[PDB]
Amino acid sequence: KVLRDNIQGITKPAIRRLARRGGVKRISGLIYEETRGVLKVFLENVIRDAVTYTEHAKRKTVTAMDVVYALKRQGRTLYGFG
Amino acid sequence: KVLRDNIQGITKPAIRRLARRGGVKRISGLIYEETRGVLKVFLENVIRDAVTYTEHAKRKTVTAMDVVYALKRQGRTLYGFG
Amino acid sequence: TRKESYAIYVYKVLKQVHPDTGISSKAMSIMNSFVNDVFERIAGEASRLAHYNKRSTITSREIQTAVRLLLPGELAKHAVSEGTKAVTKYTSA
Amino acid sequence: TRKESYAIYVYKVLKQVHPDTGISSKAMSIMNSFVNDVFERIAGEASRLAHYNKRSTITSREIQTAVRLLLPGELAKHAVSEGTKAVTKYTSA
Amino acid sequence: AKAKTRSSRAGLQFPVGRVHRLLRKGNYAERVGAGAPVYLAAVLEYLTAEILELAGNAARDNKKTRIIPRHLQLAVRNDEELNKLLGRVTIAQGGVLPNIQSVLLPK
Amino acid sequence: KPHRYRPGTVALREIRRYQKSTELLIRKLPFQRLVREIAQDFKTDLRFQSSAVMALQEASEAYLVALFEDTNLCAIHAKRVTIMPKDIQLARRIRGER
Amino acid sequence: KPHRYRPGTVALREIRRYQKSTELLIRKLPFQRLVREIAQDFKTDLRFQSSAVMALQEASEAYLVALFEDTNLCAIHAKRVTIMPKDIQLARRIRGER
DNA sequence: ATCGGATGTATATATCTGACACGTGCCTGGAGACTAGGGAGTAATCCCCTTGGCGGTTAAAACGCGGGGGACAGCGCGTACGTGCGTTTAAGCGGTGCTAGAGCTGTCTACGACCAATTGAGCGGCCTCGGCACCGGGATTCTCGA
DNA sequence: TCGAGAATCCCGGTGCCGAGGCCGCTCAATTGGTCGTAGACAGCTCTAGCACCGCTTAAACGCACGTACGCGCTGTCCCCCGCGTTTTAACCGCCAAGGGGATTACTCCCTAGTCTCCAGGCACGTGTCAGATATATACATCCGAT
Repeated sequence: KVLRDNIQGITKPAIRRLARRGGVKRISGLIYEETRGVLKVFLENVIRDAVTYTEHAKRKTVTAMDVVYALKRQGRTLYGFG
Repeated sequence: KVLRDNIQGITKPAIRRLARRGGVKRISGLIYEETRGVLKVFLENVIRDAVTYTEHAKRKTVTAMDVVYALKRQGRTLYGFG
Repeated sequence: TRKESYAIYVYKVLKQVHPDTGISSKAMSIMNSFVNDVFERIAGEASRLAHYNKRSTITSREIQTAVRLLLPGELAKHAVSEGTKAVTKYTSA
Repeated sequence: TRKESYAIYVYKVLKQVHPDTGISSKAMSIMNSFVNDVFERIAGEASRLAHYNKRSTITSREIQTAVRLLLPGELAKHAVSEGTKAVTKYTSA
Repeated sequence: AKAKTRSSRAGLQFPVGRVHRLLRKGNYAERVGAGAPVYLAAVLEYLTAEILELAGNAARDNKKTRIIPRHLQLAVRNDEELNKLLGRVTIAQGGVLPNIQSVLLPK
Repeated sequence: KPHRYRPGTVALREIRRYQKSTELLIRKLPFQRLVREIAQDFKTDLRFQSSAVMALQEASEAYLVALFEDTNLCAIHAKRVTIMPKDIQLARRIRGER
Repeated sequence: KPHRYRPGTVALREIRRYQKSTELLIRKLPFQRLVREIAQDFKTDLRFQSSAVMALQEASEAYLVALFEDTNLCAIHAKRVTIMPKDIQLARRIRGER
């Protein structure tokens, strides 16, 4: 089960929904994929670092506390998950 | 010996020198004092926090390691002072 | 497996401030995580300072200093007062 | 007062990489401060992960994992390989 | 052998004994100040009081008995001091406070 | 005669209700599939908590709306209501993301 | 006839030599007086290390040239060579300094 | 600038409920009591960095002074983007079922902890001298009017 | 656009002190036992994840299309760059006082560590209403004709 191309699984309607939440009126097309890239790049770090935790955790499943400590180490800490 | 108004002791030539170092060509006047303010505000924190260290240090003179740990706590760490 | 928390304490102080207002478990665990984070903040900061003082003991003065480092202005002030109150109330034990 | 540093080992590894080079004592102090920074970084991260693992023993696996968490890409890879080779050498006797 | 917890001795809620054990197991200092747990827990009590109070303010502002994390986000975004305290912090189910820029409105 | 609201107006109300709403704006399964796809890059066949992935998506979307927000702000400084990729790039640049 | 270089050109060379140079660009004593003035606000009659204040001024000027740098960048995105205060303000805004 | 119509949104209502407030029995961390050491606190001493001032210099700052250069305002157009309506589509509920792997307990053991005895790697301190910083001068190259 | 001129690059020479090398002089590193214990590991659960599959549908993609902001261009103003001059105070060098910083030596208050006991906390059941949801309704607001 080898996955691929779920990045475009991000719908442009979803992107513009997030933008409207951010309070944006007019948007260009060139953004979305660009956006996506950033998205990827962003998560590009955390999961790895997260599984890095799981790396040292010696476990096969990945937990929330992983990304908790990541965002912490990434200076983007989050609440509500222990 | 009560001090005052050394903020304007920052010369506009000094400000534009720093700007040229930052690679800036054309500048407006409205910046400098504004700049100064920011400057103040910026240092506004560290010294206090620094002397806060000195606060717990129970000492009358203020040391570099104070601002070292401040910039560290301010996430702007610096090297070359122990 | 016993998992400690502070939902009891957060609910206590909720009632102490708002006996009427309720609470959600999601926001409850949010509160818990948050207080854990800020407690680790103050712990690391005070330990760092004491290490700078090279003092193997961690006392309340460290706590006051480091929370002053932590809190934006007046909060800390307010904060330290009650803290002092606390230790006074506890030193007067 | 006996103060400890690393500038001697700085000069050593310099000659190991550049025998015909001098340094400003200023730069040496800067580099030593950098040494201290990376050391405290890696140590804190290792202690924190061990706390997550509830471990009271910080070992080389923790070291490697925390470096990987900190260093990027080939920096981390080379550092991991180097630490591995060195601990292998030390364990060989 | 009369018993009285240090929290009652401070007339507060946060468990001084529990937090003391926690900091002990936290490996920050060899010895500890016995009143430091009291002090810190009092600080926690205070700050928690303020944040939950603002949360409840938003909640009954929305006729909501049980507080929702959205109330929490709004509270932490309204107060300058607390927002500064938790600027780079994120909140689950937080959302964004109401904010429309000037030029966004049509003329 | 058919009526059509002026441009932005509908999107304006969308902005208003989205600042009103708080829940996610991303479909769960696509995000999850993307996460697992990213995961197999570093190691294959790794499991996850639904809570974990919910945290991932929430924190992401938070970072994303923050990026959209300050890029909106920059575009204000760009005196445009349309967004430009360079705005996002330079925003990351100021965000130290370059 | 007197010669005058075109605008910016001299300032351009100044930029070039300043990126060439590395030393401070602030007079020591004024900065020190400012620091002590700020200090007496929180507590009066406090002493300092020359090393300490040298660190203060260096770190400041570093933050300052960084601010000037990315504000220059923003002004590029503002398509102007002149700087505007709003550029600095919004830069701090993106720098989370608001 | 107004009115009319469309539409979208705030409200009351009803009920459903499942989180949720509430109460339990049982567990162990917290309290209570006792012992030691030794980190911390105090004090006298030294040093010595700092903070203060004084005089001469000029590079630097203040200030002025055109003036070309661009900030900016406006103005045409057009392409790209909101929108509302089509279309089709995976998203979500939900419920099933297996187990891989977390997640727990019970060993037992290697492994630092720790202390004690030993000391040479390292660090403060002392020459020393050579890249390096400064300077002056000559040659090179950018730039602004042809 | 080929020169004039100007800022610069480079070259040789001067003098210097930091970079460095070496020297006394430890205490902190090593070595070696010794011990209680962190966890390594085995070996159990069970459950949460993982995938399956169906059913409904809100949602997503694309279309057409108006349209309106982005963009590109022009002319203006003013204004900040560049240079010239005049003023000054940073700097720099030196001196001096003391006040704090650091040090060491005592001294002992407080905390770590131990042991006892139990009571507040925690997992776990248990009714139960805050509010989720849906519906019809009444109010607000845009958009186009007037």
